[PDB]
Order: sequence, then C-alpha cells, then structure tokens
Amino acid sequence: TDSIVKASNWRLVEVGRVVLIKKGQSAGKLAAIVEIIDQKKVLIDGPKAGVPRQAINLGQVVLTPLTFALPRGARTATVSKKWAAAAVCEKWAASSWAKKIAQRERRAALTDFERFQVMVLRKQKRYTVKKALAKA
Amino acid sequence: AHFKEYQVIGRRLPTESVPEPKLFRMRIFASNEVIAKSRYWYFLQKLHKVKKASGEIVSINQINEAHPTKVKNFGVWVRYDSRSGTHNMYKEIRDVSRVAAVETLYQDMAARHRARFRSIHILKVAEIEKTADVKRQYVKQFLTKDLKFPLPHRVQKSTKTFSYKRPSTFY
Amino acid sequence: VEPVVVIDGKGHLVGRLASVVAKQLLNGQKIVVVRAEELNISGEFFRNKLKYHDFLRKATAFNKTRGPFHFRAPSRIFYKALRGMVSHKTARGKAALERLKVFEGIPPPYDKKKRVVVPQALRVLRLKPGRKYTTLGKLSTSVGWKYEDVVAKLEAKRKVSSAEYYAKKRAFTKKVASANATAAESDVAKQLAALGY
Amino acid sequence: SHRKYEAPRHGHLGFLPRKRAASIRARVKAFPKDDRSKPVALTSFLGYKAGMTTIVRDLDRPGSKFHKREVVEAVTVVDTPPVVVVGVVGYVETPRG
Amino acid sequence: MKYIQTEQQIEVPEGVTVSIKSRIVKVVGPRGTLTKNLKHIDVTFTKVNNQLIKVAVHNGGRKHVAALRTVKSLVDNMITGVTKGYKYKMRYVYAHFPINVNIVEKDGAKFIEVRNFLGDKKIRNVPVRDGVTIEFSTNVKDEIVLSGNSVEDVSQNAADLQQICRVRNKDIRKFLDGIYVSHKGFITEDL
Amino acid sequence: AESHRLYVKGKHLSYQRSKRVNNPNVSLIKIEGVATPQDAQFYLGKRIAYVYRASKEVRGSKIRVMWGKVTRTHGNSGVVRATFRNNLPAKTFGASVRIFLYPSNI
RNA sequence: AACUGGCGAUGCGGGAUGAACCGAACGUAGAGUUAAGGUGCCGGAAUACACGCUCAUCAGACACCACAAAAGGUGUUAGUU
RNA sequence: CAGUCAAGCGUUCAUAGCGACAUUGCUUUUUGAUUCUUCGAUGUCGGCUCUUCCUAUCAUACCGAAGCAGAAUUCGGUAAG
RNA sequence: UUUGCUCCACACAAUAUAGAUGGAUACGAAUAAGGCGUCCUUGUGGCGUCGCUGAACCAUAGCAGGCUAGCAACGGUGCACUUGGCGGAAAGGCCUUGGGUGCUUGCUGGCGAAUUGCAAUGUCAUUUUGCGUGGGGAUAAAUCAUUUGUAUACGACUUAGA
Repeated sequence: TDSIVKASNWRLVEVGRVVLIKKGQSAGKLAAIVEIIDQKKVLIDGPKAGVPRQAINLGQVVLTPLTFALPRGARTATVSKKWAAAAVCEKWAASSWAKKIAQRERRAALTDFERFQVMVLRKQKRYTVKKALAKA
Repeated sequence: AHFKEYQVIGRRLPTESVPEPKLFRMRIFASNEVIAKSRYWYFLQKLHKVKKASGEIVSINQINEAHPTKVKNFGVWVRYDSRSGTHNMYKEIRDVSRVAAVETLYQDMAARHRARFRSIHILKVAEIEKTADVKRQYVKQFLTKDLKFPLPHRVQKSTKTFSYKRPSTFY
Repeated sequence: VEPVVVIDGKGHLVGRLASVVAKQLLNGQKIVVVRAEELNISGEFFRNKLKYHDFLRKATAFNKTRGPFHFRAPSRIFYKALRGMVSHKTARGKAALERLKVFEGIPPPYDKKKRVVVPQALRVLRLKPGRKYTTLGKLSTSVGWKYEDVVAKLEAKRKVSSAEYYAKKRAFTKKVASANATAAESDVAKQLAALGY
Repeated sequence: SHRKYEAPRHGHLGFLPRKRAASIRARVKAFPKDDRSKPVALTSFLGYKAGMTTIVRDLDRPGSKFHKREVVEAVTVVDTPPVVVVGVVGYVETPRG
Repeated sequence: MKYIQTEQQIEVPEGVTVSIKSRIVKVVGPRGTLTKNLKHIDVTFTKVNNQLIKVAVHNGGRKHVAALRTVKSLVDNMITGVTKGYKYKMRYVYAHFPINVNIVEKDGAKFIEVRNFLGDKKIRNVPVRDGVTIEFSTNVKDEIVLSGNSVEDVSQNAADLQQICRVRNKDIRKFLDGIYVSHKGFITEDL
Repeated sequence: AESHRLYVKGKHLSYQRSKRVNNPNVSLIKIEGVATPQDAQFYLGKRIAYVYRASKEVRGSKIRVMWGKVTRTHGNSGVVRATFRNNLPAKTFGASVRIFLYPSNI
C-alpha cells in the first residue's frame, strides 16, 4: 500500500500570482506579482484593473488562486498582454470570492424601496420553501 | 520621513585673488532641502577648508530615480560610530529606488547596531544588477531562479472586537 | 450591542482578553467568560509558575488573612487580572465587576447559547509561531486548584451532548436544503439574486 | 539585631486559631479514598469515651529487648452501642466541590 | 536571518509506508507501526513519489532550520526501527560483587531486577517500556540485550539501567562498577 | 412590525477628561456600529437624548429626557463628542443614549 | 566659589508619587489649537502603519531618577584578510 | 564579602586546592565622613523573653569536583525546610 | 389576637431599574490546518467545493399595527389543555402526541386614520406588599426564667424539664 501525506499547498507568491489589493488607492483591484523584492515586498502591476506598477508589502495585498505565465519583471505592456491572453479578469469574476464582493456591493447599493422589495420576495420564498418542507 | 536624494553643488566664496573657485558637488540623502544643505556643509567642512559662512551653495536639485519601479540590488558602503569606535560596513539590499534603499538602510542600522542618523555616513550607494557581484546571502536568497514561496499562518485583522467563528490562518 | 456577550476563553491570551473585557465592562457590556481553564499565557509554563510563586510570596506579615488572597482557579486568575485592569475601588468599577461573570467550563445556562471569540486576544493569531505558552488550567492545578479533573469530565460530557446536537442540526439543515432545492432556482429566487439577496 | 540564642518556636502554627470548636461532636473532615472493588462498608462509627484503664499483653517485635515479654499499657475504652441508620445523602461532584 | 526555504529529503524504503496527517507521523513496515507527534515543530511535509518525502521550513531562523533536520533524523529513526530495529547491548562491570540481573513480573509488567550491585541489600527495580524486549544474551558473560523498534524507548531503558546503577559516596574513577551500554546497533543487521 | 426604533443606539462612555481632571460639560459617546471617525462624521450635529425614568410623575409622565447634540469626533475609533443642555449625571457612564437621525441631511 | 535660570514667594499640564526637572506661569467664562507627556486596560487618546533585534529557570520597558562593573558566552544578529 | 588576569606554590603541572603584582565590584552586621529629621525630650549598654526575616550554608537532604583507593576531609551547586 | 401563614390576576399604591427598545443566533478540534457534500476496498483515504470576516443568518409590510371579503394552500405562528421525555456543573431550557381557538403580508380587494396642528422618549418590559376578591391547602417553634456541667470571665456552649 502507498504512503500518504497531506499535500498542504497554499497560495505561493511568485511571478504571475494574481493579488487583490485590499487597502490604499486601489483597494479592491487585481494586480500581478511581477517581481519579488523580499520576503515582505513584491513589485506588482495592475494595468488592466487600474493598479499602477508599484512596490508593495504583501500585507496590503491578498494572494488569489489565479496565476498566469509572466516573465519576471516584465513591463506594464507585457503584463497587460499576458493578462489579456490568459483572460484572468473573467476567471476572477467567475469565482465566488469575487461574486461575494459584487454581491456585497449590490447589497450596500440597494435603496429603501429595494429593501422593501427584498422583504416582499423573501417572505414569498420563505412561504413556498416551508410549504415544500411540509409537503416533503 | 521619506528620504530624497539631492545633488548639492557649492563653492568657496569667490575672492578677487581667486575668482571662480572649484565648486564641489555631493549627493546627499536627506528629508528636505534645508537638511540637504546642512549635510552638504557638514561633509564639506569634513573634507575641505570651508564652512557655510565662508562659502555658498550654487545648486540644489532633486535627483529622481531613473527607473523607480524596477528591482535592482544595492551595495551600500557606510561608516558609523558605535559606543566604542568607528567602523566601516558594507551591506547589500533590494529596493526599487535609491532613496527607499537608504531609508531601509538607516532602519537596519538603527535596528542592528543602535546607530542613529547622526552617527552614520553613507559613503556610497552603488547599484548592481549583475549577480555574482552580490555577496550577502540574505540577498542571494531572493536572487534564486524561479523563486516562489508561500506565506503560512495568515492573520486577518478584524475591525469588530468579537468574532462569531473561530479564526482560520489558511492562506 | 448585545444583552450579554459570552466568550469562549479557550485559546485566548489572558492579558489581551482581560484588557478587552475590562474595556467592554466599563463601556457597559455584560460579559460571561467560559472555558477559563483553557486560557493561555505567553511564555513557558515554568516561567508562569515562577510568576505565580512570586505572587504567592506576598502576604501581610502580621496577619496572612489580611493579605493578598491568591486565588487559584483559572476563572479567579482571569478575574484578578481584569480587576487589576478595572478601577475596582470606585462604584463604577464595582458595577463593571458586577457586570462580569467568569467560569471554568461552560455551566448549564451558557452551554446552550452562542459563544464568541476576541481575535485580538486569540493566541493563534497574536503569538508568533514557535513561542511557548501555558494553559491556565495546568498552571492552576500546579499551584493548588483542585478541580482539573471534575471540570474535564463535565467538559467531556458537555462536548458529547453538544456534538450530538450539532449532528442533529446538520441533518435538519441538509434535509431542509434537499427539500427546498425543488423550490429553489425559482422566479422569486432569481429576482432576489438580481436585487442582491 | 538577631536573636542571641536560637530556640524553636513555642507551639504549632497549623493548629490555629486555638479557638473553641463549633460543636462537641467532631465531624470527620475526610473519609478514606473510595475504591469500587471492595464491598460496600461504613468507614466510621460513633462512640462515647468512658475512661482509661490498663492492660497487660505480651509484646512481639523481633528485635526489641522487650520481645516476648509482658508490657503494661494504658488503653481508652469507648462505649459503642450500635448506631441506627436513619437516612442517606448523595453528593454530586461539581467544579466547586 | 530568515532563510526563505530549507528542505531535506527523508528516504522511504520499498517496504514501509508513512501516513502523515497534520503532524502525526505513522510509519508502518515489516516489524510494526511507530507513531510520533510533531505538533511542536512547525514544519511541513510533501511526498514526492512514495520513495522520498521533502520536509520543509519556510522563512525559518537558525533555531527553526535546526529543528527541521532534527525531525528528519527522528523520522529516519522511526523508519530504521520499523525496518531493522534497534539492539542495545550492555555489559556488567564489577570488581568484586557480581551483578545479579533478573526479569520479574509484579502485576505482569516485566521489571528488570538488579541485585548485589556493590553488594548492597537493596534491589534496583526498573520498568521496561512498551515494545522493549529484554534478552540475557548467551555466549558472553554479563551481557544484556535491549531490542525494539523505537530507539527512543530502547535507549531510554538502557539509560534507566545505567542511571539506577550509579555509585554513591565513592570515587567512580576507581569503582568502575555498573552496567554500561557497549553496543548500539540493529536487530537485523547484515541480513 | 415589532421594531419601532427610529434612532441609533449609543453608550455614554465618560466626560471629556485628561488623566486626572474631567470636564462634565462635554461627554464622550460611542455610537454602536461606528468604529472610525470617517463613519462617525455622519452623526455630526445629530441630536441625542438620554432617556431615563423616575418614580415620581412630573407633567403626566414618569419618563424624563435630557437632550444634546453630537458636536465633533473624538479619537481614531469612531467615538464622538456630545454636548447636553444639562450635563449627564455621571452615574450613566456606560448607559444607553439615543442618537436620532435629525436634523437630517440625507 | 563661576556670566545664569529657578524654588523660596507659584498655582497649572507632564515626570505614578516629589519645593527646584520638562512644558508653561494664573482675572471670571465659552469655543478652537497646542506644549511637555502620552494613546492595551486602569485613563482621555491608533491592540495604528513600517523595517529589524530580543525569549531571560533574577527579560525589558524612556532624561532629572531612584544604580551596576571589569571579565566572559558556536545564545542569536550584523560587520575585515 | 565577591570577582577578573595569572608571576609563582602545589615532587612534573598557572587555575584539585591556592595564588603575588595589578584591577573590577557588592546590602551596609564595623568604624569613619556629613549634620537632613528630632533639643515645648523618639527613654540609653548589655542580658533575659519572644516572633519573624535575610543568606554571604555550620549541620541535616540530594549532587558536581579533587593532589576523591577506603574512612576522614577539602572545593563548589540547588537549597533558609 | 377579626380574616391569620402558603402557590396567580386587579379601580389601586415605594428606593427605583449601573440602564430592552426585533433576536445573548449553542458543535470536538487544529491553525505548517480545517468546514461542508459525495464516492468507493469492514478501509483513519480519493474527489469536488468554501473561506479572504457578522456587511452574515433569522426575524421583520398592517391604529405601538384597527374592522373586514375572497383565491390554488394543511403550511407558518401566539395562547387555556393532553401525550414522551431529555437536561444536576449553577439541571429551571428543547422539541414533540393529539384536541380547541386567534392572526397569517403566500396572492388579490373594501372601510378607518387628520387636529399630537412643523419636532419635543411623547409614556407600551421589572428581587415587595395591603381595609381587599377567588382555583386550594396545616394549625409550629425559638427565646427568657428553672436546670445542667462533657462548658464557662460575661455572653456563648453539651444537656434536662408538661
């Protein structure tokens, strides 16, 4: 019988790793780790998502599962071309993390009338769901 | 605060016997123009026979980094005074700009030798981009081919005092 | 915000938790702290035992019954830290210390209610990996607390009952999901999703 | 300055306060540690101290100079009529005792 | 200085399997199964092809990269014990009083009994760890063999005998009496 | 239905004070849900009521009110400064005040 | 005993406490801003941000000031041939 | 009272035990130096009595080291029970 | 000894709430790891997915929530009852078994609201009782004085006395 070990792989930081900056001017935009300065600093670029090419602490950014092939220290135009070719933006949008962010934005965006509409529809769905519970 | 780099050119005060003195230049890492001029006069007093009263400053200019968004290696030769003597040290660091390089060099000197700003002379900052010129292993370590590492044990900051589920440090 | 906040003391650094809870009690929040025997203190167990022995050495010379009362239970140790963090000799401090309640394990009123954590006090988040720590129950039994085993037994029984309750709750939630998946993906659900819910 | 000559303290500090007991009847503070294997049994009895008298008995310790020699010993007599069992109480263990 | 990545390779023979949960290592092989907790080490594991496992520390100090190779050697020890086993041979050194060693069972626990150590009336009792087998080896006078899988328990039982046989109130440079480990090897060596 | 609350909840923390002297003319108010001065800037100028009850009827009610107003922010953590027509009675350190939504600007 | 500044003769904020230190000197009030000192809780104010160093079986913790030395240590960190 | 360095002593051998010439220190159980408190008074030497505390440990517990064969010693550690 | 003492309500009547104004919303555990779902070798695994904060979840529309008419629906839910229990750490809480009653905003109608005047908390929840009312219950001790001496300065303390 074979030996088993728990793989325990977690979101390496490397050239091409897509990050979601959480604080600062960008604060919610996607960037690519273009180079690793240090254990705590990497050079990132966000030409598609609106992040200027800048050095940043990894404390400011959040590593995302997305990664695309990108040469180390590639310029903004090349990072841009490779980002487009790999189609990382729509892949990010498809994720439930980005879906969670967009859902939270929409919920904060509702108005009072839309909150009343949400109440009405939620009461309806609750009635039908508990009816299905009773009948099933 | 944020260090800037200034080119400071100054001369001895021209006399009738000797018009147009030799007009020496330095590169000074300093917080602002006032401290840049003060450090220029400090070092000029250290090298040649001239002081602020006996000379004048003909130019002060911010030297912006040529490519401030590229990663290069920096060799910094410094001279600093300990509690017992004067020592020259050489350290190698990684940054995008020379000014931030010198800023974190000052932080490093304060942290590892308790050397304050006053007791440090930045002898030289040289940019090297070719490996096998880097000598420090703590820079050669990040100079690795196709380097990649994880960040285990992620601690997420909470704005609310109370959390309702036990935290996870996965990353 | 809440009538009472109940804090799972497990994994919490005693000082950070005491500071948080003292600020809350002075701000007017009722707080119950459970699992005090699972509170942590940074540093080696021998070190904190030496600290408690230094505490024990202090007593009023001419009458030891007037001196500092060195309480031994983990809940009482946490309470002593918090009373040190509160201005306890004024009526406001007495009101805050009345607002506080702390227990070993989880008594019957609170084993059936929600328990929260304070992430700015949790050891797993605060202490650097590889730093030694002690457990309040282990220190307390080392210095004279007599109920490490009674509390452990009652904790095992309570955890067994709570795990059975959780299995039942999972089953009910899963069956609700299975039965209402048929009613899911409906027009009302689509409208709610468009609205953001 | 120090005590000129060292002597032990007068009395035992562990029998304090040297005050009156709360009752004549001295309750058993601690009972023998329980073990489930042995049969059920009482661990105490109640008697009345009647007085002291003397006994003569042969002493048997192999190595004393009074071995197998008679010794005169003081004894205390406790009159112990059989006690009536009227009731029982059960104690649940709690984190407070 | 926070070495970014230090990793070592633990080799796995063709007959043994290592099952490693979070930090609970279990090595199974021809001789038996050995379990070790490593929750105090803060290390990571990655199996390569079932014949090698890489043990790694990311961003560790000197005192962390030391513990990395320490746990690699501990896993070496467990694998070696499960494959070949450990055999500790100890001799009896006595000038006048011969050491009398026996194996006794008070409530079935296989205590080792030492008598007449420097001719005293005290009997020195030492328990045997689980998985440690005691054998009074023949063909050599005053030799005892301690065999097992866990080198930790085998060596600790040998140390227990050696420690219980200390000489007191005498010059131990002259009174060389005692049971000393003379051989540390393998049960199935040269097989 | 069961909720009629038309105000935000808050706590009266203390008076404006240094280490060793307090100023009863200014009260520190924490607004529940607010943890930054940026978010507390919404409540600047909003009216506040400390509502309490007495055992004696005054003018047809056993409930008395002390009105006040959020004047500015206090610190980096969403606490604000408030001023009341009568200083809060200092037994209410940690008591509930009602931060109304008027005078409204939304 | 020195060019001085203070206490005495002087409260106030800070140094926990203190005649002299730091800040600043005083009519009775109200807003704002600060000094010195501080912002985990006591306690008003960031369990702020950033880079390091340190783990002590007597850690350390901010001047006056309420103390420690010579000599040592493959503890750990950074520096020439 | 305790360290640091070792020229030497210890038949050889600086450091088992010592240790010169130097030098760094530790609460004040000495005695000085000072004159801040008390001269509209803080009852003084010693002893007796009694409690407690310190440790720089004489003994007792357990150890390390010897120029520790055994006994007897000597040098140190945790130790004031 | 005028109606005593003991388990709920009311024309009525304290120092007052250290301070409700929709909900204190229940798994061990680990964190260099886990939560959930599924699969297959009587096997401590494979596979998929999630997290990146509670900004959540549940509750929430009606005179502080009135009076009323219908529509596929047997649901959801507040209450006088009945049936299993479970819970001793400080259990004082959780469903159900069934009968009765009231709302239902799940989807559609009809009437009412002003005038508190342009806001004023605009009054809605609690360790006690009483000449009082009713669904029901039994008529105890302590102490002083006497005595005692296993106690004792005095108090207290072991005792006794229809």
